[PDB]
Amino acid sequence: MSHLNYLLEKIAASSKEDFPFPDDLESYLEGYVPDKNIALDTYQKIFKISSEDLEKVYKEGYHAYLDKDYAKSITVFRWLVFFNPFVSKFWFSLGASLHMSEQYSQALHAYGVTAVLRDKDPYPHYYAYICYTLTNEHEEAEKALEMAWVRAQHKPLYNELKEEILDIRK
Amino acid sequence: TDLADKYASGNSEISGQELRGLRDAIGDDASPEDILALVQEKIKDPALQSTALDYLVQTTPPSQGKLKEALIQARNTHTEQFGRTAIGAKNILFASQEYADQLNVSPSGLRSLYLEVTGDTHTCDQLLSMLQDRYTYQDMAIVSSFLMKGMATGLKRQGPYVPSAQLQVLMTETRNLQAVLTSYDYFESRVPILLDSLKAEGIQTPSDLNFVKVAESYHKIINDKFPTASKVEREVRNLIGDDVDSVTGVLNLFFSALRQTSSRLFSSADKRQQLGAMIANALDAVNIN
Ligand code: NA
Repeated sequence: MSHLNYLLEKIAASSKEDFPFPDDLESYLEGYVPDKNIALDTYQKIFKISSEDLEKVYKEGYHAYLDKDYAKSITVFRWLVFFNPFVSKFWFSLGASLHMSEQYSQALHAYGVTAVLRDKDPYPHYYAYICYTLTNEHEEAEKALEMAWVRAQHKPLYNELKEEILDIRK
Repeated sequence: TDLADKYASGNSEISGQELRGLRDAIGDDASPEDILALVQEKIKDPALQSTALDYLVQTTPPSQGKLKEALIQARNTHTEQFGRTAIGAKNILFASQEYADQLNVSPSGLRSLYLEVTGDTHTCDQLLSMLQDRYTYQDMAIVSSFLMKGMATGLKRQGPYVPSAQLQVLMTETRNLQAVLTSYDYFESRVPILLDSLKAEGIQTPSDLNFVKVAESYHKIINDKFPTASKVEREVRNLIGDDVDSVTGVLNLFFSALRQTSSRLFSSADKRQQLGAMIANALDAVNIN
């Protein structure tokens, strides 16, 4: 049994509900941009889930992603985002999984949230550029490319990306 | 021991003595009509009648061949006449007894409810209104679990009476009911605490104010897909009046409810977050700056 299923059953058992969660996490998360300034406890906090527990679940989703089982990874990452939507790598891995599944519209949203949670990182913007390109084209690709560019240049950490953007622009 | 005892062993609504008594009252030359008449006479509940008939058919030895044939026909007529009232109820017999043991209600009362609930389309609200007249709120949780257990059983059997797709929708609605119940449970505990607090500082609260009213306001606010601080504040003022400590108290109660009530109550993360913001904004507007 996966640790995720262990947690859900653990939570469900200690409630007066058969299933104390939304049925459709996809619909539940649509258009959602986590606001760090809203003084609300996360469901990780509410359900007393340790960060170590979420990490175990993250690896499970990550493992599924590496096995090209994107459907399974998407399921897992949505749960993680449900429990703690302020962890940027949860959204990023969710975005990547949707990207590989060619669910670009939702992949774009996840990338966008990752950007908000992780302002210094150019890569969420770059993958947004790729996806916007894949819609042929919303014309949001160039705007996202520039945002990646600003964050990519001047820093040695993001040089590989800086080279690519230069290579793109010609 | 004997077959009658085996039927009755785990069944709290009938005894082996009563089953044998029915058996002994039926002669070898009894017609299907005679059999059925004796069954209704000695057994009141159709589900137990159906159970007794199963026993009579099974226990009847080779020497009484004619009787066995009559019993099989009689059981078939019974099943045809009562239908789901007999078979559907019988299939949740033991579940109804185990759950009724935790309530001040009869097992047959629960089976009647289950039949009514699953006998037609029902939304979350309709389920709530249904339970509200019949049960206390604390009992509703156990009752809701009984309903879920019964419907889960109905999914396995795939019976002819209620379609699979309907049970699925029914379970979804019942899950929504259980989410709604968490609010009533939350406010039933906390509202008297708020009232005692307000009374302790000499603040009078409206007599028409109770945890049910507060819970309905909470759900009214949650079901508002475009929440504003103004609308939230107005709803609270309509609820408890214009005293600043009273209004603040309810607002804090609503805000606390966002982490104490079921996540299923919210159809989107965005609105839950936005509602938290608006309650926070309402608190600021209300207090003296
Ligand atoms: Na018994």
